[PDB]
Amino acid sequence: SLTATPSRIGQIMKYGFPGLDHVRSHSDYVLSYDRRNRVPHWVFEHLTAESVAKNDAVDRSKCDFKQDESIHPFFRSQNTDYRRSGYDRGHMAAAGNHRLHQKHCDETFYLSNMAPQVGQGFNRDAWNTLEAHVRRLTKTYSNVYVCTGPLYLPHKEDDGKSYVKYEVIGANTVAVPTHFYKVIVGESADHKLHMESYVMPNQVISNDTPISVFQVPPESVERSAGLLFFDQINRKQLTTINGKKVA
Amino acid sequence: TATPSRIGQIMKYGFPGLDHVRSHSDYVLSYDRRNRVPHWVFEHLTAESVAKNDAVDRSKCDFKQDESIHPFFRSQNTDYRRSGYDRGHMAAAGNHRLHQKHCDETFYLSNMAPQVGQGFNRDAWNTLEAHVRRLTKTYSNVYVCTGPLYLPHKEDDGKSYVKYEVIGANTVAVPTHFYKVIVGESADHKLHMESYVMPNQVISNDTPISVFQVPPESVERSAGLLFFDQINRKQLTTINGKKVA
Amino acid sequence: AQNDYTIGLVDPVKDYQKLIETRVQVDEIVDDDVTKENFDRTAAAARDVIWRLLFDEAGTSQSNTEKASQLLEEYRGDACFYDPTPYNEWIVKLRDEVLKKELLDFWRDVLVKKQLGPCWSRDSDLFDSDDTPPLEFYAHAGCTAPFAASLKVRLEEYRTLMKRFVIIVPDSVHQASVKKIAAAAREIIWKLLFDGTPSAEDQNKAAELLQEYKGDAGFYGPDDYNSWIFNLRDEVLTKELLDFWRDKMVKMELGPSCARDSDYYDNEDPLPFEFYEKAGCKAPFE
Ligand SMILES: [Mg+2]
Ligand SMILES: [Mg+2]
Repeated sequence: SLTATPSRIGQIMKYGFPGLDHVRSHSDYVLSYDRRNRVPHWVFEHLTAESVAKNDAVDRSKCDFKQDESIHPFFRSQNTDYRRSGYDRGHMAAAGNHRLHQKHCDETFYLSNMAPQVGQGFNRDAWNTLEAHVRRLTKTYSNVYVCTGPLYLPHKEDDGKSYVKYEVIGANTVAVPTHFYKVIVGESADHKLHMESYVMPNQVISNDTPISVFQVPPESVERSAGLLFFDQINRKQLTTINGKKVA
Repeated sequence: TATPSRIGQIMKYGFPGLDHVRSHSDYVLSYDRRNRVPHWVFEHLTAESVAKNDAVDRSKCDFKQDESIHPFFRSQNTDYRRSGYDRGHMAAAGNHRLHQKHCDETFYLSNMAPQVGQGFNRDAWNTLEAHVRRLTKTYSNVYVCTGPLYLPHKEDDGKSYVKYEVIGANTVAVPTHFYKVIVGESADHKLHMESYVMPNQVISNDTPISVFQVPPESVERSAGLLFFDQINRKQLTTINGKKVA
Repeated sequence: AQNDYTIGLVDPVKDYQKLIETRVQVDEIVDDDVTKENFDRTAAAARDVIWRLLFDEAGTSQSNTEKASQLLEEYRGDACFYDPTPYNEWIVKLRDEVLKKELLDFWRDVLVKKQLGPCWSRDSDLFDSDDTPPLEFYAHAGCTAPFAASLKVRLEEYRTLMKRFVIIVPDSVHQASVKKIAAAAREIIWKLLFDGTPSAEDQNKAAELLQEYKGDAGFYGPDDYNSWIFNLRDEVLTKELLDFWRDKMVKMELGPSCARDSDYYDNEDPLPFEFYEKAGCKAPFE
């Protein structure tokens, strides 16, 4: 319970591993760390109504952003990197998804679980709205599995060529992702599986923008991320994808 | 037909990382599915394995897609054609001359990154590859890790950004730089390291490759990988020609 | 038809380009064996037509030689990428026929000047600098390779203290160095305001520091600030520092840190309205 447990990792990673780069387990989430970019490749979570429920025994105010000492010093992000960068330390595995115990929540505050996110208009707003939606999905599906991670998407330039470009912050050159995704599978009461997937740009988003507009086919997230999500599920056996019936 | 696994022999000094690792007959590759190029390759060279062989003819080899890679992440010849870039071997074909098949396997597009042609792939980068092969005359065994970098630059605004081209429908990343980190084993069992970073751009044929030597730890910090982590750097006799003392 | 690779003599280059575009440059995943054969069959049709345009003795050389030149150039450009070997062997026979028939203008102006001999490291990623350049190909009829010459050559007291003392440093240490400047900010503020009845100058200096200490607290961890700021407010109100309360603590939003000021918080978090709801005041927000 209070540490990484073999049974729990296997519970969280029920539907497979998106990738195998530098995979680390905490008590209630799984993390693949991108040493080059100093942020996760991905995190993985298995949420229930119980585990996202407000718990008097969990005080988020006791939690501080801290370096992850299990990462080699060359590849650690530090508070110094984010300070006055114009970016928030943005949780990949949100602190609110992990309320079974204080330590479960504490562990989401390692800087290895962070990526630079726009604050007002994203981390603190639109992105939180998506996080809150995924937690509310537990009222529809008894078990909600979710993979969250960064993307670095190309754009076209005046020369007609395509380029990936992103800011890197601080002495440790922490990458600022262009976008983030969540790819989600809910298990209904019957044995039906339902998938949702979203891609949101790492920028100021209007507060009136519904998260539904950010829905993308999961395969396009896979192609952009260099990862395969829920590889143990044949997509022909899903019931719905982004609210749309599968054949 | 040696008993210990070839992957185990090549990877003697550690794994830089463990993402999507494939073992070929005479090299090891970690594949970057997001970028559609390797993270790194590893080779173990000897005078024998880099020697001209009548039974190996590089002209019989074809650039081909790697069907062991999922379709979404597979680079294709169509991605490189008229891109302005060569299909650039990470594991060079000239390093693997014990058998035709060993050479043929370096022509998987999974072993390729986009490389400037004239002035780089075909020239200066080949000069470094030839240098690493020539090291087998000094050292009994030569271990080498080759891979791409995506290095930041600073702009007018004082901020730093990483920028790189992506080519074709499969958006194959064009690295900004490439490295080799090399360890030679001496006859006295001493270990000698070399470490180069070269820009993916036209380089003068006059430029000595020694110009591009950098401390191995700089490459590590930039690559997000650790090279030869089983060697304590105080165990090395020389690093880039200079005595460790 | 599927297995027909027709290149007409009317617009050869266009017929050639259409076959490449549809049968070779396919942006759909195809067996490389298929693509290789498709190009080999296009190449072979191109070579046949070039040979006929040059040697058939139909039409006029004015027209037909130009057609051959353009097709040869386009075909060679593809061969450098897909299949240089067949081109490299065939171009030698083509030259030999060109010279035998004494088509020396075509030899000089086209094959030599446009460098349309064997593919090599100048033009193909299938070659490198250790391969032998095809210099000898061009050394016929008084000509030399155009590249021959090239080969021979080859408040501010708080600030300054924060700038000085605040490298891989353990969290608890850096935590303490932050606390030391935090505690030192809190203690002078309490002096400025409560050594007696504070002057307008000293109320300005307290508000000055409290705004910047709050800002730094919102990044380093505002939990100490959020507890203590309530103690300061209660002392401001016991000493009747109403001017300080309204114009500084309320007006400049110097209450508990929140999603308005800090990445420790987001939307779902409760705003600290209640802190400001004293002496008739309300929170400066919403
Ligand atoms: Mg957040
Ligand atoms: Mg090469």
